[PDB]
Amino acid sequence: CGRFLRRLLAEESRRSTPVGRLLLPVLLGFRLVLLAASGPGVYGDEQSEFVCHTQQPGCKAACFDAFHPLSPLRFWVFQVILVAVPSALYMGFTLYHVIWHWELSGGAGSLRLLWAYVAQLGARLVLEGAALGLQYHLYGFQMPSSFACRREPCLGSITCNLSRPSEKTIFLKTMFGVSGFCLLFTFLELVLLGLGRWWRT
Amino acid sequence: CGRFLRRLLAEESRRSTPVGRLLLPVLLGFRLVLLAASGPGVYGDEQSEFVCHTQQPGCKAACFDAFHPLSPLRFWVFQVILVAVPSALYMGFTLYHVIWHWELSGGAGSLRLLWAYVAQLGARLVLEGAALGLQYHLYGFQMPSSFACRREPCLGSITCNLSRPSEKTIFLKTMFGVSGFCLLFTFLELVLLGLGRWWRT
Amino acid sequence: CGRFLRRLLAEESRRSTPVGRLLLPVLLGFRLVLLAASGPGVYGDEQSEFVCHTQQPGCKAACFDAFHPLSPLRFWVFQVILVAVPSALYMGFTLYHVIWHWELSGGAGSLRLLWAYVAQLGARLVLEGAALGLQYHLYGFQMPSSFACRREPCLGSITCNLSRPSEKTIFLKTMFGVSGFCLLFTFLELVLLGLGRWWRT
Amino acid sequence: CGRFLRRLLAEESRRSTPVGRLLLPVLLGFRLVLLAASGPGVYGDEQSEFVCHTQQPGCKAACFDAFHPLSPLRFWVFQVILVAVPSALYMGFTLYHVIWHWELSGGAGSLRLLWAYVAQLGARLVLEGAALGLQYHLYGFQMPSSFACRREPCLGSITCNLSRPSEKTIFLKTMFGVSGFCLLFTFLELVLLGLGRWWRT
Amino acid sequence: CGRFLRRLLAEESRRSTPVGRLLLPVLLGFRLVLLAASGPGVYGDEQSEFVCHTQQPGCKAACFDAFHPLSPLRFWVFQVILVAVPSALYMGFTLYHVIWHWELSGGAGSLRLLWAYVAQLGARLVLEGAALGLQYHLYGFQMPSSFACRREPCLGSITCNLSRPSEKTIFLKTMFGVSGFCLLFTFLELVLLGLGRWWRT
Amino acid sequence: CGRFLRRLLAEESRRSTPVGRLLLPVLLGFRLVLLAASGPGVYGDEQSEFVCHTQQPGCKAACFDAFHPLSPLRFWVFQVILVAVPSALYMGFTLYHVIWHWELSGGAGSLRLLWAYVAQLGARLVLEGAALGLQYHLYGFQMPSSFACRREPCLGSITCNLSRPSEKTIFLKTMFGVSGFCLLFTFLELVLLGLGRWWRT
Ligand SMILES: CCCCCCCCCCC(CCCCCCCCCC)(CO[C@H]1O[C@@H](CO)[C@H](O[C@@H]2O[C@@H](CO)[C@H](O)[C@@H](O)[C@@H]2O)[C@@H](O)[C@@H]1O)CO[C@H]1O[C@@H](CO)[C@H](O[C@@H]2O[C@@H](CO)[C@H](O)[C@@H](O)[C@@H]2O)[C@@H](O)[C@H]1O
Ligand SMILES: CCCCCCCCCCC(CCCCCCCCCC)(CO[C@H]1O[C@@H](CO)[C@H](O[C@@H]2O[C@@H](CO)[C@H](O)[C@@H](O)[C@@H]2O)[C@@H](O)[C@@H]1O)CO[C@H]1O[C@@H](CO)[C@H](O[C@@H]2O[C@@H](CO)[C@H](O)[C@@H](O)[C@@H]2O)[C@@H](O)[C@H]1O
Ligand SMILES: CCCCCCCCCCC(CCCCCCCCCC)(CO[C@H]1O[C@@H](CO)[C@H](O[C@@H]2O[C@@H](CO)[C@H](O)[C@@H](O)[C@@H]2O)[C@@H](O)[C@@H]1O)CO[C@H]1O[C@@H](CO)[C@H](O[C@@H]2O[C@@H](CO)[C@H](O)[C@@H](O)[C@@H]2O)[C@@H](O)[C@H]1O
Ligand SMILES: CCCCCCCCCCC(CCCCCCCCCC)(CO[C@H]1O[C@@H](CO)[C@H](O[C@@H]2O[C@@H](CO)[C@H](O)[C@@H](O)[C@@H]2O)[C@@H](O)[C@@H]1O)CO[C@H]1O[C@@H](CO)[C@H](O[C@@H]2O[C@@H](CO)[C@H](O)[C@@H](O)[C@@H]2O)[C@@H](O)[C@H]1O
Ligand SMILES: CCCCCCCCCCC(CCCCCCCCCC)(CO[C@H]1O[C@@H](CO)[C@H](O[C@@H]2O[C@@H](CO)[C@H](O)[C@@H](O)[C@@H]2O)[C@@H](O)[C@@H]1O)CO[C@H]1O[C@@H](CO)[C@H](O[C@@H]2O[C@@H](CO)[C@H](O)[C@@H](O)[C@@H]2O)[C@@H](O)[C@H]1O
Ligand SMILES: CCCCCCCCCCC(CCCCCCCCCC)(CO[C@H]1O[C@@H](CO)[C@H](O[C@@H]2O[C@@H](CO)[C@H](O)[C@@H](O)[C@@H]2O)[C@@H](O)[C@@H]1O)CO[C@H]1O[C@@H](CO)[C@H](O[C@@H]2O[C@@H](CO)[C@H](O)[C@@H](O)[C@@H]2O)[C@@H](O)[C@H]1O
Ligand SMILES: [Ca+2]
Ligand SMILES: [Ca+2]
Ligand SMILES: [Ca+2]
Ligand SMILES: [Ca+2]
Ligand SMILES: [Ca+2]
Ligand SMILES: [Ca+2]
Repeated sequence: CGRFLRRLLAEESRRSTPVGRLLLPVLLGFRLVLLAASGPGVYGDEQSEFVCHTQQPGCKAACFDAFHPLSPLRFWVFQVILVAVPSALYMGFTLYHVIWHWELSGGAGSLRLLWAYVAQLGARLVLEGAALGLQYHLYGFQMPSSFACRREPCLGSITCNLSRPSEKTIFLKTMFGVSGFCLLFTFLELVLLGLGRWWRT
Repeated sequence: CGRFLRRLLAEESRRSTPVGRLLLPVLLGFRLVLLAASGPGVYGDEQSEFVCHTQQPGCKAACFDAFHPLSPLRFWVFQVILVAVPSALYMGFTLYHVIWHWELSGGAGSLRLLWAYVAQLGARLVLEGAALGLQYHLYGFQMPSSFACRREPCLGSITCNLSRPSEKTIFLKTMFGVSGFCLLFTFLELVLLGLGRWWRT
Repeated sequence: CGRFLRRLLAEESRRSTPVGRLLLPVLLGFRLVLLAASGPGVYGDEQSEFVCHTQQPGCKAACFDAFHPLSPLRFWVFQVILVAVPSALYMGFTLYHVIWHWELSGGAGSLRLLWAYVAQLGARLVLEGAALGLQYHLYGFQMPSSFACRREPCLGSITCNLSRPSEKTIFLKTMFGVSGFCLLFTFLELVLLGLGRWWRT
Repeated sequence: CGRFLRRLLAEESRRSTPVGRLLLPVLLGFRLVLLAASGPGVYGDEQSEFVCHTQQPGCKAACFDAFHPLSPLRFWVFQVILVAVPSALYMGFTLYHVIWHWELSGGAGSLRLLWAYVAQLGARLVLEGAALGLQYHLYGFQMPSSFACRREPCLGSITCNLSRPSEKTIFLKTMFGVSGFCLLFTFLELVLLGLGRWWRT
Repeated sequence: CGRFLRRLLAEESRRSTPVGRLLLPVLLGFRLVLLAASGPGVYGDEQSEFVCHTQQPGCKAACFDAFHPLSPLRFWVFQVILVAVPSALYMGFTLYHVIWHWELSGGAGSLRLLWAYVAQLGARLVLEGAALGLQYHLYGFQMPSSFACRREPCLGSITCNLSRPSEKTIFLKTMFGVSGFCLLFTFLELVLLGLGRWWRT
Repeated sequence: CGRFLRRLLAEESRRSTPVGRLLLPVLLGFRLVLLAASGPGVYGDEQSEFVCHTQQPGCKAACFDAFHPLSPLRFWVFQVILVAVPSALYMGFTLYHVIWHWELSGGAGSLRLLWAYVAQLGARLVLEGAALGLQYHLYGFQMPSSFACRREPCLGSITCNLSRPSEKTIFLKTMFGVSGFCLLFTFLELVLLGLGRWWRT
């Protein structure tokens, strides 16, 4: 029915501010739609866009494995589903809380939902921060046009060339920014609930 | 229910004129359906449609990266999701405004929605205008049939040929026009709310 | 709810005859399903089905660009979305008209919807007629099996062969017919509303 | 609502027998699901499965165009949408008939729906019969393993070989049978309404 | 509505036992999801995975046509839609039975549904049994790694090799088992309704 | 309706703890979304990523069949549908239990649902445990970069190289972990219902 959904949305947004009510959900949906629409077009053909000037058998696969042990498309999919796990638990915890109290009325129980909201914001802050650092550690801010490889079974130094480095750099920097703003407004929502004075006392 | 949706549509369209109520939404949906249906068919195979008459390793990827640092398909996807961000915030701000005032009645509060409507039109005017200028700056109005390239690792001047320049020019000019009409009627909707006299006083 | 939809359909079909109530919508849906299901199978591989007997670099792309500056698949997609634009505006204009008059009652206002219905039929007649003429001007009624090309950078006269001309001719003639019947019954619906005597007086 | 749909189904099935109420709709859905699931797998790669033992330019496309001017996949799509056109008109004619008589009560009008039901069965009998004859005239009952071709620009007699003739013959015979049973039970439904005595008097 | 569906499910499951109420529907859905998800990955590229060591034109297509006149993917699609035909007729026969008796009350009629339930179980037993025997007759229990071919236009004995025989054998045996359990519990549901004593008297 | 679903969720979650109410469903959905989104990208092209340095006909297919008799993508699809079978039976058993007791009231019957919940957790523990052991037995924890093959029709020892071993090892270890946590919290949910004292007495 429609009177149950108006209670599910009003209870899940009673403690938050407009930063968590509107801005964060739109930022997280913006990131997902962008990855789904444009991601495969930029990084989907990474293996065929990696050309090494050699003929020894097995050398091209050894050099590509050293350059990228994990593709950005796999990294970003894992990020978006991990960050969604704390929110799925909180929405489920709110769903059953409304079902069971409907059946007795048509603070002590309303306060346990506040601790649940503070806890999933804290988990998201730690997950968003560790993902940004891992992203910088793996890929950096720029994708090169060449790559020098020295490994077995290659004999000597092998030079390999990449395709579309400018477009890949642009998409990389765009995702660092969208993720950086998600972290900032997750921290700001905690400050406005009173984290400034909690850490003091 | 159906009586809640009749209030959500009536409140979200109380301040607008027929230009913003009917014409703008149909223009923006028209642009999205056109890009989804025809876009990949015209620009999807840009890399394979770029033939350079050379044999040096790495030269074809260097010349294509100089010609297009960003494909039109990626540019237009970013435009349509950015312009949707101000409208998603306004529709969410209206959704919660209706939920909370249902629960007390079955100007001062109706006026804050007017400032929200004026503000997302202003943000869309700035986003639509900057996108048109960037589009003209990157691609122009015409797609050539040839391209001269002088860069490393290419030795000398390399001539490259493109496929389907007429069909690409037609689709480019069509999108500049659909976007140009979106900007005009976003400006006209502000004038009819009283922007002519606001800037005066 | 279900009592709102019974009013939306009854008001949007009060002035029309059975030609506009049943026959035109089925004809327009028939055209869309046919293009979606069979279109890509007949015209999707046009570029690979165009073989020119030459070896000069750049000549095959120059001759194909002269033969088809616009593919039929792109032309027909643009036709079906343009013709839908007048109907989307009329259905939206009817939606809000029902929402606002529900809220005061649970001719002068019913007559403005008649002018809106006459106006979108007139716009569709002009759009359907101009599209048929453009179709005949671009493609004709028959797709050839060969094509002579004389353009730069080709040296001399180049002969190119096409694949599946019979199946392409059949699909072309079928779409001219389905579109021709859409035009006829759009004109007949205006005559039955009284266009015969309007143009007289 | 759910009380409107119970009236839409009861009125659309008041005059029919169990042959038209259950058996015909299941037979027509069975044919559509079979074509969608298995059709592209059997006939989708017809062009690449047609090998001619020659080297003259243009000869392979001339011989394939003579063998199949229309693919079975295109023929069967056109059949299923044509046969659906009489049923879409009848269901629409019943929808508006229920909407307008709801609004006056919460034989002469019930009898006009009988003529509409008899008329769409008659149109389906003519469309189903003409399609079966056209199918036999175009393809037959068997798909060969070889094909002799004598046409320009081929010099002499050219022999071409086909792939998977057994699987194509099986799918062809299966569709003739499913369509043949659709025709039989469309004729039987007319006989049970009284066509035996109508043609007499 | 929701009170109509609670009657549609209660009437369609009044005569059955837990074997037909829960176990059979889950077994049949399990088979469909498995075929849709994994089937194309194992058998989709059968033609390209069939390598014959020859050069005569037309010999490879003649040998593959002898080995498989019907692919397992086409056989299993036909099985799952045939077995669904008796259940679609019974669910439709129950739908109209509930619609018409709602309209007179808000054994003799409840008993005709028992004969309908016994009859579709009997039809499914015959269809499931004939499909298992046909499957064993066509494919067996094992897919070989080689194949000897002696047919026109091949000159002599031709040896052909197959790819992935172990994975194909595993998927074949799995489907024989899932289908074998469907047959067993269709027979057991008839025994529990009283088939043991019916065949006696 | 919405009052029926609030009873279906309240009855299906009356006996469980928060471990089974929230955590297990989110873990199992997390695994499915990850396999659907990223799985084909990592393992989809396994056959083309397997290069053997030979020329004898039939040797490459013999060595690949020995290395992988079953792909991980097929193994993981079978795991997720098997583990879902006990939950589908329990949800169906709860659905009919609510339908039939609605129709008599608007412990002995509530206790039979407890045995059903304990039984599907036990079946899932056995299925999850046997799948983990089979996974370790088939693939291990690491995917190599090379493979030595000695089988007919290969003459001698053949060395084959694999592509992307690092990314495949990462995805393999990730799925062992997600499945290992599913097993742990299925065992913990039984302990909290009283399995510690049941096995004692
Ligand atoms: C109304 C006034 C408006 C004024 C606008 C000022 C703004 C300037 C825009 C700057 C920008 C916007 C990209 C769009 C991003 C949108 C974000 C959304 C993304 C979607 C999710 C494109 O702008 C450039 O476009 C060029 C087009 O070729 C122009 O070329 C000239 O003019 C043309 C004119 O027609 C002529 O035709 C053309 O012949 C001329 O040569 C340049 O003049 C112009 O600066 C990005 O600049 C890019 O520059 C390249 C250079 O190297 C960078 O490459 C880096 O170095 C490589 C070599 O070491 C490495 O190999 C590579 O690894 C690395 O990348 C890129 O990294 C990036 O920085
Ligand atoms: C009832 C009376 C109706 C009267 C109609 C008058 C209207 C005229 C229409 C004009 C238009 C409509 C395109 C449809 C757009 C729809 C928009 C929706 C888009 C979907 C989202 C096609 O019209 C042309 O079609 C030609 C077909 O080949 C005709 O060819 C002749 O007649 C045939 C007859 O059969 C014969 O067969 C055929 O052999 C004859 O040669 C021309 O006569 C005709 O003008 C576009 O014109 C195009 O011309 C080309 C020329 O160069 C332009 O190329 C440019 O220059 C290149 C070389 O430098 C560059 O390389 C290229 O980069 C650049 O592009 C294009 O840019 C574009 O301007
Ligand atoms: C129960 C009695 C029923 C009597 C039926 C009478 C009706 C006749 C039907 C006519 C029709 C229906 C197509 C279906 C359209 C459905 C529309 C829905 C479309 C789906 C959206 C096919 O009918 C033809 O089919 C042939 C099959 O090959 C038959 O071949 C013979 O018999 C076989 C017998 O088995 C033998 O096997 C076979 O060996 C025999 O050779 C012909 O006899 C028969 O006329 C179309 O005819 C076509 O003819 C070709 C000839 O050229 C036309 O080609 C044109 O010229 C080319 C060369 O210049 C150009 O290159 C090309 O550009 C151009 O096209 C086509 O344009 C088109 O006109
Ligand atoms: C429990 C007892 C059950 C008794 C069952 C009796 C029923 C017999 C079934 C008959 C049927 C069912 C197809 C399934 C249809 C399902 C419909 C649903 C479709 C899905 C929508 C397959 O049955 C055949 O299968 C063969 C497999 O190869 C068997 O081969 C042997 O035994 C194996 C044993 O293991 C050995 O392994 C194997 O080595 C042995 O050689 C045959 O013995 C058997 O008759 C179809 O028969 C087919 O035969 C071929 C012959 O030519 C026909 O080819 C035609 O001629 C060509 C050459 O001129 C042309 O080129 C071609 O154009 C044309 O086609 C086909 O047209 C078709 O008639
Ligand atoms: C915790 C204790 C748990 C104990 C577990 C005991 C259970 C044993 C499992 C048995 C099974 C499970 C398949 C999963 C089925 C899941 C069903 C769901 C399907 C999804 C819908 C795989 O198990 C095998 O896997 C091998 C992996 O290569 C192992 O190889 C060794 O150990 C590795 C260790 O690491 C080393 O690495 C590796 O180097 C070692 O060589 C074997 O030891 C092991 O038996 C299937 O066995 C298979 O064997 C092959 C042999 O031929 C059969 O091939 C047949 O003959 C061919 C040649 O004539 C034909 O050409 C072919 O046509 C035909 O097929 C197959 O038919 C099938 O029978
Ligand atoms: C803010 C501080 C944060 C500190 C972070 C510390 C954490 C360290 C992370 C470790 C990790 C995270 C992978 C992400 C997993 C996410 C899980 C979700 C999955 C999605 C579902 C990547 O981390 C490595 O990335 C390298 C990038 O190349 C770096 O390279 C250097 O630095 C660069 C710097 O720029 C330079 O550019 C670059 O030139 C430098 O060379 C390394 O320094 C770094 O350790 C995985 O490590 C991997 O190492 C390889 C080595 O062999 C392992 O290969 C194994 O051996 C092969 C040869 O025998 C076998 O062939 C192969 O079979 C086997 O695999 C892998 O197995 C795996 O263990
Ligand atoms: Ca680029
Ligand atoms: Ca063109
Ligand atoms: Ca043809
Ligand atoms: Ca075959
Ligand atoms: Ca295998
Ligand atoms: Ca890797």
